[PDB]
Amino acid sequence: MKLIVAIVRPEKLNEVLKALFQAEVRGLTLSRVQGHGGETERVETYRGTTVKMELHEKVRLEIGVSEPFVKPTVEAILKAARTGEVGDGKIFVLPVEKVYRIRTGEED
Amino acid sequence: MKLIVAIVRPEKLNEVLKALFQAEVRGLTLSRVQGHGGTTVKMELHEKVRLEIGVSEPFVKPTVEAILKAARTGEVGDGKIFVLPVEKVYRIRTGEEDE
Amino acid sequence: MKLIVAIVRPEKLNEVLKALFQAEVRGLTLSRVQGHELHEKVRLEIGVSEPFVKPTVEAILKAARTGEVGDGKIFVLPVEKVYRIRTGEEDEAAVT
Repeated sequence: MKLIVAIVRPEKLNEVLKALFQAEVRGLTLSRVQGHGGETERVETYRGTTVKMELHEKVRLEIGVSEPFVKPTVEAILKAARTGEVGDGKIFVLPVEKVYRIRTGEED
Repeated sequence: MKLIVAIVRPEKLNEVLKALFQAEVRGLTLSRVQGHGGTTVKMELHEKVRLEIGVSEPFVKPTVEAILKAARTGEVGDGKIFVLPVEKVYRIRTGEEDE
Repeated sequence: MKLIVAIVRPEKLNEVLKALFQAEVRGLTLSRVQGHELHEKVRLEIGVSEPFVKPTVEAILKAARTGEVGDGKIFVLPVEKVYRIRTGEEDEAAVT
């Protein structure tokens, strides 16, 4: 299956989890990180020009999803997360060799 | 190579760490993430320690087994392990590739 | 499109963010982690397209090496797809 990793605004988090519950995607982890979207060129007297790179509070979700659920998950997220402004986040779909459920001690 | 992402109970982090070392495993990196989705406790998020071992093909099963052994408790919320492909892993200090 | 996950020293964070800025990276996330007896480290995650992978690993290696143990590691992973949330556009359209 696949491992999805999405960076979403913090204020947009519940809107995302609500969307994910509706999509039937129960079971994921999250944590805050710091992300980057845009900059601003700054010219000055001392050492003139300097490029300001801004980092923002963001939430990284890491859902593991079966193939039939990649499109639903991504869609649910793009929609639940979109704002239209700079810094809305990003989604990555990654290859997952195996996924063991520590409990049972098996896969699935 | 492979990158093993282990999501375990903070309570079992120590055993998993002991099991992974008696199994010759370093380079490991970890952090805190939270799970979602006579008395009772109940929260929306559950504390988990997220391990992250980059490993060689030989020790992929040793790592995964050491972890599955040190983390299983039979209770829901035990966590999971993702074995993920890795195309090329470099060591910043010396600049290597298969280690 | 690849996913580059790099673990670097706190003290060498800015030097890399600088090097990545020059590598033409325009999107990346970072968080604090502990390497391993635990040590303080910064975990960076940049999604980059093929043309820039080789160049980005180099910019990091140069920028994060001090010689001592614990400089960190750089992993390169396969990415199925990348979506810029703001626009919904895939991969390259979701980079730079």
